[PDB]
Amino acid sequence: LLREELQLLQEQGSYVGEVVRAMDKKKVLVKVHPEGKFVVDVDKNIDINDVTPNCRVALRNDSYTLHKILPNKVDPLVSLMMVEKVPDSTYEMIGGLDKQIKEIKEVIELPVKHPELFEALGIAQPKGVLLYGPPGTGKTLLARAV
Amino acid sequence: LDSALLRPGRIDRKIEFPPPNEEARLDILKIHSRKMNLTRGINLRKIAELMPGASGAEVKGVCTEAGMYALRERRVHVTQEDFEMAVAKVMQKDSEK
Amino acid sequence: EFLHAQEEVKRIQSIPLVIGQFLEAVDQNTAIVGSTTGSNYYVRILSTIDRELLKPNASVALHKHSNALVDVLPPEADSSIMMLTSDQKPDVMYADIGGMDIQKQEVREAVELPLTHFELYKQIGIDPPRGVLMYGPPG
Amino acid sequence: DDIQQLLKKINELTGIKESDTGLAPPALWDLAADKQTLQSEQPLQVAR
Amino acid sequence: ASKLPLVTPHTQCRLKLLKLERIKDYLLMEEEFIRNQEQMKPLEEKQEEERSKVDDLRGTPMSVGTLEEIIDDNHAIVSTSVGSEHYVSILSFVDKDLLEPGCSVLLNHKVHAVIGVLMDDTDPLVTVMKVEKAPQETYADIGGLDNQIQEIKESVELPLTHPEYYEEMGIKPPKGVILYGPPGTGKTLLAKAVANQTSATFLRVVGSELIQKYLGDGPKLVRELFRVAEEHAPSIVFIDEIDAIGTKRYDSNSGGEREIQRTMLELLNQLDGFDSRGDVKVIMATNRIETLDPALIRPGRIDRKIEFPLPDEKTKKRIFQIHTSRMTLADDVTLDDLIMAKDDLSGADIKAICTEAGLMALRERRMKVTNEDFKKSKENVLYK
Amino acid sequence: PKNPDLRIAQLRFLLSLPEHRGDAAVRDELMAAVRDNNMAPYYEALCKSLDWQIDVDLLNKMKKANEDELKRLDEELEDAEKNLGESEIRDAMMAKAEYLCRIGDKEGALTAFRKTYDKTVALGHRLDIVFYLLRIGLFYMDNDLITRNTEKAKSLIEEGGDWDRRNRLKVYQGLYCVAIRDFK
Ligand SMILES: Nc1ncnc2c1ncn2[C@@H]1O[C@H](COP(=O)(O)OP(=O)(O)OP(=O)(O)O)[C@@H](O)[C@H]1O
Ligand SMILES: Nc1ncnc2c1ncn2[C@@H]1O[C@H](COP(=O)(O)OP(=O)(O)OP(=O)(O)O)[C@@H](O)[C@H]1O
Ligand SMILES: Nc1ncnc2c1ncn2[C@@H]1O[C@H](COP(=O)(O)OP(=O)(O)O)[C@@H](O)[C@H]1O
Ligand SMILES: [Mg+2]
Repeated sequence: LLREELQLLQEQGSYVGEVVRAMDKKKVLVKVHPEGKFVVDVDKNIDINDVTPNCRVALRNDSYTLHKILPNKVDPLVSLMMVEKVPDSTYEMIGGLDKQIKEIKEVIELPVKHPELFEALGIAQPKGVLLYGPPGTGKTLLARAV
Repeated sequence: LDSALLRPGRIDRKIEFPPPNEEARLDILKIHSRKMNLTRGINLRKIAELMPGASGAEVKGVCTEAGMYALRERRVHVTQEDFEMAVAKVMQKDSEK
Repeated sequence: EFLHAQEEVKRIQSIPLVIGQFLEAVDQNTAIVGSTTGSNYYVRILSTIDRELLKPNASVALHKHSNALVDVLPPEADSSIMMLTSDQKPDVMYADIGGMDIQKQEVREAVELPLTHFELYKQIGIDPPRGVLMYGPPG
Repeated sequence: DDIQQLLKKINELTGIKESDTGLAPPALWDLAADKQTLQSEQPLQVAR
Repeated sequence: ASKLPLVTPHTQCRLKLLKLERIKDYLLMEEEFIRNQEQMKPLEEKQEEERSKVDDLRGTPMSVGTLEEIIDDNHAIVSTSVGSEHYVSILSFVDKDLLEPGCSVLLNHKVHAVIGVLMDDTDPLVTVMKVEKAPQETYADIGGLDNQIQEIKESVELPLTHPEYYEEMGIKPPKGVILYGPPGTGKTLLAKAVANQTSATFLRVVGSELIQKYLGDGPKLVRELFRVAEEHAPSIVFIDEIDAIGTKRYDSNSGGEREIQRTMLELLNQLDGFDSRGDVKVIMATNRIETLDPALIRPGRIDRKIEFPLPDEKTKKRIFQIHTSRMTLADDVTLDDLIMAKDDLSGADIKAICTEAGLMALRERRMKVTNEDFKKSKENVLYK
Repeated sequence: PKNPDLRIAQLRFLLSLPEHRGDAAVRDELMAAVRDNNMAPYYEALCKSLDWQIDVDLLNKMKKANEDELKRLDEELEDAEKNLGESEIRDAMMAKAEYLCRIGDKEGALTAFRKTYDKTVALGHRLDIVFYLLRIGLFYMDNDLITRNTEKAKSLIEEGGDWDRRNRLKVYQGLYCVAIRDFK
């Protein structure tokens, strides 16, 4: 195994790609970093349902044959909240807003755990919440908390 | 705001958030006082009574700042007179414009 | 015999070593880097590199043709090297700034006092500031 | 129904099928079958 | 596949017998003209051999290019992904048609010659502005109006479902439909039942979201909007709250009111252009009918003008019966006391009082709604 | 509740180990024992005590009062789940399971505490539950069980400073280090 590395280390590098979506006859559509989209094939050890849209891949460079699925990258929302960096909160840091907790649970908490409970009354579920008052009163930590 | 946003069928619930009273200025000092290295005997009730209801953000604005007093006199335990040394400064900024 | 082959593998290093940067690895001893040419690659290693010397931002080494991992590098930055400290201070004293008693003491609280007395901020636990923004009218 | 189905049972034997990603019908292209495959490609340049 | 469109008959007719037996003539005679192919000259399979001959012409590195012009003798200038364009030739399996300037194509890796064309994954904006499913219940949900329902079915539904009445008359349907009145009167709620009723492709846009921050992106959004509206088939375009383009000024728009103005010029074109318009119906709604340009309100651009009055009290009780249909109404309540609570209450006011009264029941975990829930419900909803 | 619960075990020491001094300790220890619903921890202390022949009705009124708190939990678990709060079954017995910790033995404590440990997503309840497991870990001298929830405890104080949950905790490690002969 040590001796083989003198010979095998004589190959080229493998490109990285990005599957947009697959099409007919064992082929996919893959873009590079700053290099245009290519309609390439797949190798025999790769399944089409295993090929997910919006996923990186390893690619060979000589014939642009598919090599291996690159783990993952990001959601377009995980990066978003990562940029925003909201102060994550909980009930254990609420200072004396206990009736307002009970008010927001009726609007938000109930039509998640028990949506049928409103069809027991035949009314539609609420959609919009307005929180008002002076700044510095717990709005952001409350909405983050719920 | 908009009267079209004040259509009664539009908004489902509006919730008011008052500034805290003497009862609700105490517990934000209580939860906020968790991560500080204190000194036994503080009487947080008096400290909550020294603030006549600014908001829930001046609670952290005082009690985070009180560690700078114990640190600038090189303590390892935050004492009660740091807090009354802080309320008259942050509330001086309440007295600023 | 294994000591003979042990030195033999480093011939790929030479001088023209690819200057990339480590990003991650799929598995044991096969990784993914990004070159200084602008593109990324799925590369192999050389076995004698201590893998525990990896993953901050230290620039790795790549072969210019076969393009695999060659050698780990000490860090480099061209920008402003390190402020060469001899003819680099602008020799302004604290006494040269008159009338800034609040802000001169206050930036001392935030910058070099956690630098020196770290365990007071650690022991009281008051979360010393990461960065600082300063502004105002010019001059 | 058997003759409307037998329509499909021989039109699959003709070759119009394999719904493409941008190909021609398989009878349409036979100009470039043997001559222009090695004539419109191998002598021909790009001429950018 | 589009073999014979004569599917009239609708009984046991001999024409049906002899015509299907003459399809049996073109298929029995010429299935005996299908046998002989590989019997005489095998020479290949032709099911995959010539197919893999094309697939051995074209390489696996299929670069994706872009059209910008066509010269007919199978060579054209195509755009690379870099931008450095070429003057390559065009193959014979390219089915010389689905080729428009701007189309995504498939090129060679070596000489970049035009190998194939590419199906377009469209643009997300169509899925954004396109309503997928039926929103809610039918016109029986509405109640009390009953006059302009015949008007909207008159201008929209009846031209679609019955293309006989206009042809026996020798006439065309009216073009533009506009809806106006007080707010909360059910203007959007009617379009909900229209989106239930129709089978045409339905588009919906708010008049607030027309405006932009860049210059001309408004009128360009109009042009591609009516492009999307035409390029399907029979379609209905709905515009909500078009006074908001003229009332509110925002500082995101770099141009002032003389950019909104030019957007109104482009839309003013797109209602009554000289071009062949097609089967695109336009339904609009606002509450400030007096503010906008009367040049857009002229007959020819909008033909039908529909006002929604306030609900009279006998229609109010019907709306109460609607929004209190499937709820467990305790017999404590009298709806007639709830009628004259507000002299000019909208239909949204009734539904808001009902839903908030249900919220007051669910505060106390009950199943029925009592009278005091309405008594403090009108205080909560109305008086603030 | 577990806040006066160390004086109980110290007075069990005061009952058992001074042999001549075992009269006022079994008087005041009974004064605390056959009230406040205590059932389990004094049968063998009754064996080390005298006969106390008619304790049957004394046990019956208190297993009955224990049955009252058990059956009102059994009246709470189905109303709590009908319109759910923050798992209000485990929110009721996350407070009354310490009552079951004093009154019952450690089992109805432990399955309800490791039960409710997964309920609250912040440590403001969790670390107090772990403090309760520490305090009963002293009571049954659970010298192996204290080693777990000491480290599992200390794994929570790093987020935040929590000095009423660290300096208070140092009292527990100090009483353990003086329980064992680790004076320095
Ligand atoms: N004690 C002082 N306080 C304020 N200004 C002073 C003081 N001593 C000298 N100055 C003058 O003020 C100027 C401060 O220079 P500096 O470049 O820091 O200004 P600045 O606040 O950075 O404004 P700018 O960003 O426009 O340069 C100096 O040019 C100096 O002449
Ligand atoms: N005549 C009516 N009968 C029953 N319900 C009604 C009636 N009018 C309005 N509603 C209810 O009130 C709500 C609001 O109505 P709608 O959205 O049509 O108001 P609108 O006039 O379109 O407001 P805008 O056009 O300013 O957005 C609807 O969800 C609908 O259920
Ligand atoms: N009830 C409370 N308990 C603890 N901290 C609070 C409370 N209310 C407000 N705060 C403090 O205020 C901050 C959150 O402010 P908030 O009012 O949620 O944001 P905004 O000012 O945007 O509404 C937190 O960092 C917190 O320290
Ligand atoms: Mg509306």
